[PDB]
Amino acid sequence: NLKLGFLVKQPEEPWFQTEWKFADKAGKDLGFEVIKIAVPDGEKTLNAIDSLAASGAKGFVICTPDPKLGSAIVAKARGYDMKVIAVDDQFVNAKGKPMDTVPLVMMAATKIGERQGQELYKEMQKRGWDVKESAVMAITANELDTARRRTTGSMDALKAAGFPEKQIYQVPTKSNDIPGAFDAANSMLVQHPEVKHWLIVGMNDSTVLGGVRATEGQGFKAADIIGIGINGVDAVSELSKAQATGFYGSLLPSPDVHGYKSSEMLYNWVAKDVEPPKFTEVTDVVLITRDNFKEELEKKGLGGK
Ligand SMILES: C[C@H]1O[C@H](O)[C@H](O)[C@@H](O)[C@H]1O
Repeated sequence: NLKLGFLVKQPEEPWFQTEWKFADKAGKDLGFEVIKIAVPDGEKTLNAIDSLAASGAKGFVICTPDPKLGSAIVAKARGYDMKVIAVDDQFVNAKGKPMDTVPLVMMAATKIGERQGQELYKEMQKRGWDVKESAVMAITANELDTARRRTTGSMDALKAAGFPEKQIYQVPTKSNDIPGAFDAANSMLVQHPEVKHWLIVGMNDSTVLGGVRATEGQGFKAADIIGIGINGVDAVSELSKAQATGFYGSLLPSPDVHGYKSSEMLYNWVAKDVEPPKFTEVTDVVLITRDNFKEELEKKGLGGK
């Protein structure tokens, strides 16, 4: 044999490499081979399905590079008698409305974004920054629902703790990566010279990291910057550095659970026509910082660091 695909939009992120590793484990346990394909754009996405069909795969797990390709992915898979489960990014129709009929495995995005804002606030308090010279830089990808629900949950948590609404600045990024976030943050930074300390809000580690690299390029030292990412496994190189930076820590969800559990449920669907729940929300989360990242990853089975 049974072949299943595991398609991810960004193979460069440790987040997806970890889903790939745990899907392989599910394969070993249940007796199936996992075909690992990178689908960074819509065209590679449709061509990879064709490719899956030529290898005899019976279904695939996918994290789409664009939620709007949902209809087409479903259409091509139905054509090849393949089942599909989405992992992390939900499929939406042309109008941006959720395609509720494709089983989805994903993190509790709002809750994790809210924890990000609660932890930003906490560290800010511990540093004693004066709120009057502080501000939040929120790097958003609003067209991606999962991303939007994390950055909105984070801004909402900050506003709820008392961070002044008018000191929250949003800036859209063109790409969910360091270069995109960098660009975005750099453009906001020169517009606010009055700010002496920044909170950086981003849906994932790469976005917060681009934001931190920009603050360093504008003269901010690490004590005046607080950024907390989301993914965990993606921030290990940052947290491993000799010196501390404005990247304080990351919220470690469960990519191991997403890789193994979406592969297992696919397998059960394809091999026993056992229908997966439509929605699996994983609430797992732990704050990893320079002080505990090695222990927390080893405790989750993601050894090395
Ligand atoms: C949970 C995942 O959500 C999206 O797909 C992000 O782009 C990934 O980096 C990861 O944070």
